[PDB]
Amino acid sequence: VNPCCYYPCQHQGICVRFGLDRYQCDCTRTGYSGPNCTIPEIWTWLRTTLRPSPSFIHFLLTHGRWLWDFVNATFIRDTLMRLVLTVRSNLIPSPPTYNIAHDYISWESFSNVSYYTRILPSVPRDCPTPMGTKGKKQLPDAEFLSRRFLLRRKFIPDPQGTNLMFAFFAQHFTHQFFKTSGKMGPGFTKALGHGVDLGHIYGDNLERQYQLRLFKDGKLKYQMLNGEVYPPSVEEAPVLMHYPRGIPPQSQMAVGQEVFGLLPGLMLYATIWLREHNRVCDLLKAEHPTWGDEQLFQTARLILIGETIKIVIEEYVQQLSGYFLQLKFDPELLFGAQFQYRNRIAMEFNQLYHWHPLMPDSFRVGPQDYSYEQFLFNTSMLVDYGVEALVDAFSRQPAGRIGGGRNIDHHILHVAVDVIKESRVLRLQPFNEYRKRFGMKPYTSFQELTGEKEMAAELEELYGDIDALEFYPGLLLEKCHPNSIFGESMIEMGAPFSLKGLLGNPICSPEYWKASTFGGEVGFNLVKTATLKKLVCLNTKTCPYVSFHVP
Amino acid sequence: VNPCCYYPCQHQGICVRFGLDRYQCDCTRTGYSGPNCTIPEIWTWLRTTLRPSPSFIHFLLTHGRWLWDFVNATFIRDTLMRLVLTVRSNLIPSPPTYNIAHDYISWESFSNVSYYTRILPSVPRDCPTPMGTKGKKQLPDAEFLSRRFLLRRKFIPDPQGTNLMFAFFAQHFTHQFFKTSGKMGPGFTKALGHGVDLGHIYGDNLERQYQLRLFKDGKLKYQMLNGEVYPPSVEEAPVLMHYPRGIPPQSQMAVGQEVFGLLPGLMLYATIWLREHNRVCDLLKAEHPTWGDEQLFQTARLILIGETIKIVIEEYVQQLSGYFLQLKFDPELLFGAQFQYRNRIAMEFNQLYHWHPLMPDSFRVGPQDYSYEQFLFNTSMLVDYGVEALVDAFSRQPAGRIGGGRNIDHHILHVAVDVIKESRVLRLQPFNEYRKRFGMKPYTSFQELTGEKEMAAELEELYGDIDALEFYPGLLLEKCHPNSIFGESMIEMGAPFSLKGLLGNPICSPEYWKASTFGGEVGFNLVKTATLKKLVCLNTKTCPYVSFHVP
Ligand code: HEM
Ligand code: HEM
Ligand SMILES: *[C@@H]1O[C@H](CO)[C@@H](O[C@@H]2O[C@H](CO)[C@@H](O)[C@H](O)[C@H]2NC(C)=O)[C@H](O)[C@H]1NC(C)=O
Ligand SMILES: *[C@@H]1O[C@H](CO)[C@@H](O[C@@H]2O[C@H](CO)[C@@H](O)[C@H](O)[C@H]2NC(C)=O)[C@H](O)[C@H]1NC(C)=O
Ligand SMILES: COc1ccc2c(c1)c(CC(=O)O)c(C)n2C(=O)c1ccc(I)cc1
Ligand SMILES: COc1ccc2c(c1)c(CC(=O)O)c(C)n2C(=O)c1ccc(I)cc1
Ligand SMILES: *[C@@H]1O[C@H](CO)[C@@H](O)[C@H](O)[C@H]1NC(C)=O
Ligand SMILES: *[C@@H]1O[C@H](CO)[C@@H](O)[C@H](O)[C@H]1NC(C)=O
Ligand SMILES: *[C@@H]1O[C@H](CO)[C@@H](O)[C@H](O)[C@H]1NC(C)=O
Ligand SMILES: *[C@@H]1O[C@H](CO)[C@@H](O)[C@H](O)[C@H]1NC(C)=O
Repeated sequence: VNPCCYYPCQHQGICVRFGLDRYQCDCTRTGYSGPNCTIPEIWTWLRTTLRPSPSFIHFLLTHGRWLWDFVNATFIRDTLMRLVLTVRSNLIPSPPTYNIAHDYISWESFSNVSYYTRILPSVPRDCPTPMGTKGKKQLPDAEFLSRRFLLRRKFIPDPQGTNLMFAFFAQHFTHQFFKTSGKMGPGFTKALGHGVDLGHIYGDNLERQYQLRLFKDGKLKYQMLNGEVYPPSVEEAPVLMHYPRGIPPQSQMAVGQEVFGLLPGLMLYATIWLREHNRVCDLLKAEHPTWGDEQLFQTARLILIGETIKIVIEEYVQQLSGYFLQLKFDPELLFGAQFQYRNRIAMEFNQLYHWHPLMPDSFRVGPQDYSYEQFLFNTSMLVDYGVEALVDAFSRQPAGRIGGGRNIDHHILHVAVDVIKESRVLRLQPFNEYRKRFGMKPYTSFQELTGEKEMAAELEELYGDIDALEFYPGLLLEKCHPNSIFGESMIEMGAPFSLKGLLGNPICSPEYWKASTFGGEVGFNLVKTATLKKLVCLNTKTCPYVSFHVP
Repeated sequence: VNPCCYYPCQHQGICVRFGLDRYQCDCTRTGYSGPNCTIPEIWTWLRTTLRPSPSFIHFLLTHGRWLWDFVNATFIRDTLMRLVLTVRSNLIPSPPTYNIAHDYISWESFSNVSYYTRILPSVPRDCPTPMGTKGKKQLPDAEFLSRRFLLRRKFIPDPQGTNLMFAFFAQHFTHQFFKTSGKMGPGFTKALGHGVDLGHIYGDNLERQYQLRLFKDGKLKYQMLNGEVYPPSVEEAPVLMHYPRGIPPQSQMAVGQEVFGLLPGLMLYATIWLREHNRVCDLLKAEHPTWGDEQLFQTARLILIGETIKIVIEEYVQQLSGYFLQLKFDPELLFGAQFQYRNRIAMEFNQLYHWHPLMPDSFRVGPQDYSYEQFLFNTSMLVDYGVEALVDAFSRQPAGRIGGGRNIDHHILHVAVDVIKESRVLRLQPFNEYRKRFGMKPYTSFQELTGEKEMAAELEELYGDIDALEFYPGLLLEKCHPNSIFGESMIEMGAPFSLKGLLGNPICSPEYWKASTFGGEVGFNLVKTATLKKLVCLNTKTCPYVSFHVP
């Protein structure tokens, strides 16, 4: 049997096969020696024997508001943050390593950008069981597993206060770097860019950007409806969109992310940003009468990438974590560090981010309470209500807890079924292995993963071994932190991929982080002071309650 | 007039335009302050007031063989080298900055890999003269300039001892990262990869690699002629090659770099590497009976990339420089440094590397002395003579000096004409500006550039200003160092682009520099001990005189 199915090599050592029955662990620079990379170095030993749990820490960061307030005002706000940045990032390899096709380093992996990368190689196709050595030869029926432990029975709202404004924000932002090529199969992405390139606004390819562009003042095309600015129609900007058969071009808004037409929340955010891009164009032209379309356009896009990275980090993250520590977005905290301004979307990351439980049972817009069947392909709700109305609405309605179990609405429960299935095609390693990869202790029993006995008992008879518990289910069934949106793993696997992905954008490099990159101090400050409220309000007649937190 | 035409901003500060008549220099992190980035910081001041000339240094490195021998044996061989690596590289920006289309940072520049990048933005299209502010409104006729100062009158052999083996090596290796898209125009490359990806062996695209591949044991296809291994025929591997009309497929060797069929030297090296790739496949399979085609193939290619980087660095560079200091290729000297494992071929670099003077007057193969007209599209010379014969020949025949003037053979003198012309389309800045970019003092007169009065006097009446002397001519007409192949600028602009380009390959990163990346200690050592002699000799029945130095 393939010795590597035993996952012999610890601490990131690489299991290389040799001969017909041998294997060797490459423990290069792992901090351990030995046949399985298990004997630590004196420093490695200390470093770990002194690492307080991710649990201990999540305690502190969510406690002592008073003590934090002070720290937040001291220089220490930078110091911590930096540490977080450096440390968190180390967990993610760069340049990237494996892909659906190669469980080894290779020029093709490194250069063929159509593949999502992956942190751990697949479960060798020649192992006894689907997960390697443990568990049953057959895995739990995805469908069943989904109805038993993920089907929302009673809506559990998120204790942190997260609202649909955040939910839709997350949905929008993620679909600019998560864009699986249905034509190529799982493992393949259409979002070459692998990051915050804002391609969900400008298009994932030149042709499409040129379609969406006004080619005047750096402006993005658009249309006026009710005296308000909205994305142009597919008639004006003949771009490919995914609207159900039967809807005319003149009723479809062209936007960049073909999929965005199937949900007002999505098309709401697409409108705020289009508005914002054209707004910045004006600020620029005023300053640089000499510039042309391209430069106004290119510089506009760099300012928005910056805005996005800031909001995404100081308001979007902040809310999620729940910490008292003022996460500061400052590309300079990294200038002294050894960091690689490069990123590549990992398949693990596309999964761990599939937070469908967030969606509510119905969508309340004032006295009006719309059903999924009334929300889903509603070409009229946005123009009808207008930005402000929806922004206030989503900002007020709570979104559901993400971790815990049985909280995904039946309407989209199929998506979770597909995710589990894809996981298997991708041949992802077991949850417990990823635990270790991200520096955590693997679970010893189902009752420790879930904080109880009922589900644990059944997961046990389904999986057989805790060491056979799959990635996604493991992520959504594990116990939440105190009054959290989710638990450990999400966070300990989530932030890494999720910070490296941001700080690793080229604009955060010393080479690009210059006022001139943004057209001068004005563009630069736009970036430096971006804010959710400013983003909405500087682009709306009135300024509604706008937050990632429910009032 | 465009204020930026005056190249106002010093020390890499960025000239941003404002209003109709203003401009601002972005001196961010330049080490200088002031409206033009001219007032240094106390440290910057010291650092430069104490920098011994590139001339002073090139003296030392080429002198004191005895003192060097010791240093070479001390730990200092690493220490220096490191310094060279770090320092040299800093001169080159990463992530990349401008391109033919954008004289500003931009997402498109950063992501559209079809463009060659450039270190200095173009000469604004709205400047008084072609070079900005100085010189004449009309530039010297390329053709004339070429016949007057570059046309080889009497063959000047290179004083360093360089032979055609080196010449062809340079030619081969460069055409894997220099591959201008004739269909797209100047500024565009077909070599996405921008570096040592060995695509001149495997193809610049998947389709073509699959054509060249045996799909057995990781082997590359091939054919036996005279009991010897040679690249397959276009009949066997239906791949696109550039052979003159009238030559049948059965007489064309398919190789990866379409252009390689027009010169035995080129097809000589293509044969040595194909041989080498298949040789390593065997070493691998033996070790890993369990592996398949892909993995043998992928791992083979990583070993060759490594071999190439080593030879290219310890034998190929060493020869050029002329230094006594043992350049050591060790990716680890950089593990402590802040380095970006990323590269992008600059247009300046495609020019500065256009060393056509190297080619001799005739090609001597034993008693036989072939003319260009007998060498150029000679489909039979390689199979006729075989690897060894040619390798001995080229290793024995000296190549001509590269710097100095009037040493390019008439047969290919057109190429220099085109280079000067392309330079102008690309709107490259003046030679003197690049001097400064790469930390050198700009020339004050033509007589200082050339080491004399005759050519200097005429270049002067042609250009008008030394500050209008173009890049390429400036590079090939400047005075050579003592008994050197070329001079300062070549070297002070050459090594940077040329080292960053190597150490910046992903395999040199801590992430990939592991024995497992190469299939174990065996592949790893193959890399670690690669050598020109081993490369040829382990792939030939007999081992001829093989060197980059003439006997
Ligand atoms: C109205 C509620 C929502 C609906 C209709 C929905 C539906 C879907 C569907 C159909 C898939 C594709 C997989 C498949 O079923 O074949 C998907 C993928 C995705 N969704 Fe949603 N989703 C919702 C909200 C969100 C939210 C709030 C997030 C959280 C950011 C999110 C994250 C994801 C991710 C990461 C993917 C993968 C993207 C890719 O594979 O390219 N979705 N969603
Ligand atoms: C038998 C002698 C040689 C011939 C026939 C030759 C010919 C050419 C020609 C035709 C061009 C293209 C530009 C044009 O004319 O439109 C070219 C480009 C090039 N050659 Fe050679 N060359 C020779 C040797 C070499 C050598 C020894 C080097 C040095 C490495 C070299 C370096 C270059 C470079 C850098 C380019 C640009 C590649 C690109 O634009 O893609 N060539 N050569
Ligand atoms: C990136 O990798 C994918 C997968 O190898 C390549 O796509 C396949 O390429 C081969 C040869 O062109 C085809 O036979 C397959 O049908 C292709 N598609 C799929 C979905 O496998 C793709 O060509 C590579 N892209 C680049 C730019 O190298
Ligand atoms: C990279 O940039 C080049 C130049 O912009 C793009 O090529 C041009 O693209 C437009 C739109 O497709 C065409 O009208 C031109 O004819 C294209 N060719 C040339 C030579 O200009 C190219 O499409 C870009 N590539 C990517 C992958 O973005
Ligand atoms: C201050 O830097 C950051 C930046 C982002 C961070 C965090 C810290 C933390 C916690 C921490 O690292 O402190 C989480 C929760 N983050 C996320 O945005 C996240 C990403 C993906 C997923 I799935 C879940 C969460
Ligand atoms: C030890 O690291 C290196 C590596 C490469 C080096 C050098 C040093 C030097 C000199 C130096 O930097 O010491 C030159 C001459 N190099 C070149 O290969 C070169 C590249 C392009 C061109 I055009 C001309 C020369
Ligand atoms: C290495 O791991 C394998 C598989 O778990 C195990 O059988 C072997 O005993 C281990 N060797 C050591 C020294 O831990
Ligand atoms: C779309 O939303 C509007 C509210 O703006 C509602 O009146 C309309 O009925 C919805 N359309 C569908 C098909 O549910
Ligand atoms: C800046 O450079 C411009 C153009 O060379 C020059 O006219 C001006 O005097 C300079 N200003 C200073 C303070 O050097
Ligand atoms: C090709 O080279 C051979 C020497 O191997 C020579 O005899 C032959 O004439 C050459 N062909 C041409 C067309 O010059």
